[PDB]
Parts: sequence; structure tokens; C-alpha cells
Amino acid sequence: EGFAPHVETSALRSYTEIQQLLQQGKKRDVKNILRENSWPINSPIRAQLWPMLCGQHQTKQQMLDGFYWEMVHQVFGTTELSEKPIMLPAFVDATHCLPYHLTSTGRAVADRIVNVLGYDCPDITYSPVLYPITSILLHFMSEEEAYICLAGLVGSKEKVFINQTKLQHEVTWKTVMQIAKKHTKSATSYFQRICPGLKLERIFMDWCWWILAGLPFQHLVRIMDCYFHEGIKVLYRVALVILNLFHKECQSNNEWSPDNIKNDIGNALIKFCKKIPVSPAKLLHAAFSIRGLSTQYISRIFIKTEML
Repeated sequence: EGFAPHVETSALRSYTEIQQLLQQGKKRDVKNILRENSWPINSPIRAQLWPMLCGQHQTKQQMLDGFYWEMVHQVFGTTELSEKPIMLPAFVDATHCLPYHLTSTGRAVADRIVNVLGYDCPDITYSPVLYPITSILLHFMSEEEAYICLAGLVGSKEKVFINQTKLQHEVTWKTVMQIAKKHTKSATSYFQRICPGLKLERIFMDWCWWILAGLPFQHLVRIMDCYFHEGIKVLYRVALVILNLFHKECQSNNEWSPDNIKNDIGNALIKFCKKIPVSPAKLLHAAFSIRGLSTQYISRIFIKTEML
């Protein structure tokens, strides 16, 4: 209906309002609008809203027909999109190059964007999340608009959006594990009881895939709306909610009885997320009900993990 042309088949505030608010420096009001406004997936607002949201985190505005195409020339020696899938940089996880609903053309575009980023950002050595986020952006905008969004997220100086090294990846999931220990202990305690010998680390290493490789597309998109404004803490909240919801479902639903899940709890989470029994709005509501997740508390437990 109202997507980008490289995509296949499956009162509410406006862009101008949000744009005016953001220019007046009112980010908290923009944050609350994003959390509470459920624009339909086929809405044309994200074509304009997402580039604006991603661009606020860098200080210099990037216009179209800019440096991106010069880098395409420098990397590929041509601007013609290859029809034979090209090799990706080593920072991607070949297991998780999630295309979602992109056509082969859209996937080729994502391949090119990811190579340009790698060329321009040599410090990125490990970032499995980067390709899926590229594909998602491309569902509502063109190539260069997607690259510009990503560069803004990757180049962010205060808010974290995308981890770029193995160390950053390790500290993050360790951090997600500690927070869950305080917020969702009943969930993990139960898992360890029906599956003796369970190493919770192997589970929490894939916390981001519950969201990016599990949740339905409409849930993902609403999450991205807030994530592009607030950063990775949005993903933390939803991770916690997923754990609590799955736990609640283990108590009353036969599909998630101990024998049906104990052999591989990690995969049970993924399968559960694919048919998540709540709507996007209810998912976000629980996610943003959670307290004690201040920037300062996360930052402190982050360095406590890093310092050991």
C-alpha cells in the first residue's frame, strides 16, 4: 500500500506536528507521542518520520545525492546494482542477514549499503544487528535515505543504537542478563528447574533475536518507532516483557509444557515470539511500564560488568 517499491506482500498525530515539536527541542513530548501513537504499517508517515528520527542524533544534516554515491563508486567502480548476491563484510552474521519482506532488488540494495558502511567505518568489526536494521529501514525509504539513517545511528555519540565490536556485544547481553536477574527472576528460575544444567548465558546471548528474528513484522515496526528516538534501552524493555509473557504462557498453555520446550528453551522463545499472544500496543505498554531503567543505572551496571 504505502511502502517502498522494493517490498513484497505481507486521531493519530502527524509528521508536521512531531517535526515542529522536535525543532522546538521537546524530545520528551516526541517520545510520548511515539510510544502512544500506533500508526498502521501501511502508513506513509514513516517515509518521513524515520529519516527525521535517525538524523537528530548527529549534529550535521546530510542531504541526498551526497557522499554515499561517491563511496559506491570507490567501492564497486560502478553504480549498477549487481543481480548476483555480492559478498558481505565480515562484521555481519551470515546466519542473520534478515531480509523480512524485501524483494531480491531490495536485498541487493541492503548488500550494497552494508558494504559501503564497512568501508567508511573500519572500527565496526562485529555487528550482527546492522543488516536486519538496514532491511527494516528499506521497507519505507530508498537506498541513500537508509544509509544516512544508519550512519546517524552508528555515529551516535551519546545514545547507543548499534553495537560494533565483540566486546560491546558481550557486555550488552551480560548487562541484559543482570537486569533480567532483577526484573524477571521467576522466568529464568523456572527455566533452570524444568531444564537442569541450563546455562542462562547461552539463552541471553540471543536476546536480540527474540525481537529481530522472532516478533511479527507489525510489532517490530512499532518498536523501531521508539527505538530510533530513544536507543537500545527500548530493546532492553521489550526483551524483559517477552520473558515475562513467555513465563506466563508456560504456566497455562499446553504448547509450552515442559516436555515441549525443555530440550531447547532458546528456540521455544523464538517460536513463541512468532505467534506472540499480545498486540503491538500492549507489548509497548508493558515495555514502557517498567521502571528503574534510567540511563544512569544502566550505564553503571554496564561498566560494573566491563570492569568486573
